[PDB]
Amino acid sequence: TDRDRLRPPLDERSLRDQLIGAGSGWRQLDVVAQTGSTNADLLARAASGADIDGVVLIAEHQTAGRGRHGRGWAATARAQIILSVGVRVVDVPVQAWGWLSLAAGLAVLDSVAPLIAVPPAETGLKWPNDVLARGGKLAGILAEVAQPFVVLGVGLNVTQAPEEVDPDATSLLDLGVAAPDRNRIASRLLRELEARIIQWRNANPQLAADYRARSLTIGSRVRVELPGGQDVVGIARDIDDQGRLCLDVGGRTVVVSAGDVVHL
Ligand SMILES: Nc1ncnc2c1ncn2[C@@H]1O[C@H](CNS(=O)(=O)NC(=O)CCCC[C@@H]2SC[C@@H]3NC(=O)N[C@@H]32)[C@@H](O)[C@H]1F
Repeated sequence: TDRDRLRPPLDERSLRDQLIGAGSGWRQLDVVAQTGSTNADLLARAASGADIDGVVLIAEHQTAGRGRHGRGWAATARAQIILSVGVRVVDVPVQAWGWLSLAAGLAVLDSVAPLIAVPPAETGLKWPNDVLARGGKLAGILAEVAQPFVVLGVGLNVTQAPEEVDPDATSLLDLGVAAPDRNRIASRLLRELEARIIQWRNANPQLAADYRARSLTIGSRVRVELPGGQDVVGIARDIDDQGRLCLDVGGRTVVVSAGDVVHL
């Protein structure tokens, strides 16, 4: 109830002013009061012929949010930055598309990391789509294909209470950021995202280096839950050129393209 006072609406006109124009790759930005899923919405635009490259859709509230492989994403009004962007990908070899999602996580982390007074333990990226802080999930990322595009979706907990959405969640507010400004954070996020997408498109080695530098997974003992329910336990060693997680399982290398990681 008290957090409602900490949740003013986004300023669409201001965001457009900052993010659309010379020197920016963003072509269109809309803030909607509510939708089922920003990712579904941009996918639908693309399916009906729209050019969604550089298009940004932000929702104040999202009622049927999607997580990875069939799961959901929970939100309440004005508690998160909930957005999707369109990225033309057909010019880039399909092998490299995995890195687009890792790039997005890096952009989200970099957009908020300074806001914390002192970095609590376990602040960084958990493979393949998670921004963690103090062991809690601060943001989740979802990439979906609609040729010639990928739709990249970000759900970032700004004032969202864990009790409102998930026991393993956290938020900037719950990390001690007393009055987070979503307008400032959204602008920072989209500027970081633009740079990382450009790096991805040009196979810039700094993208992988920067990802490794913020990885909480690399070097850690992990249990990885694979699609289909199997678990593999090992030590995460690296990410390969396809964005896949390279596991050491007692001297054998197991490369995982998709799965859920638990740090042990
Ligand atoms: N708030 C929330 N904060 C933190 N955690 C949470 C939370 N709402 C649930 N869990 C938990 O996360 C689980 C899903 N996690 S996941 O499989 O790794 N998927 C993701 O993290 C990707 C989420 C992408 C969300 C964005 S929001 C804008 C865009 N449009 C969409 O519909 N999706 C993307 C879910 O089953 C629930 F367990």
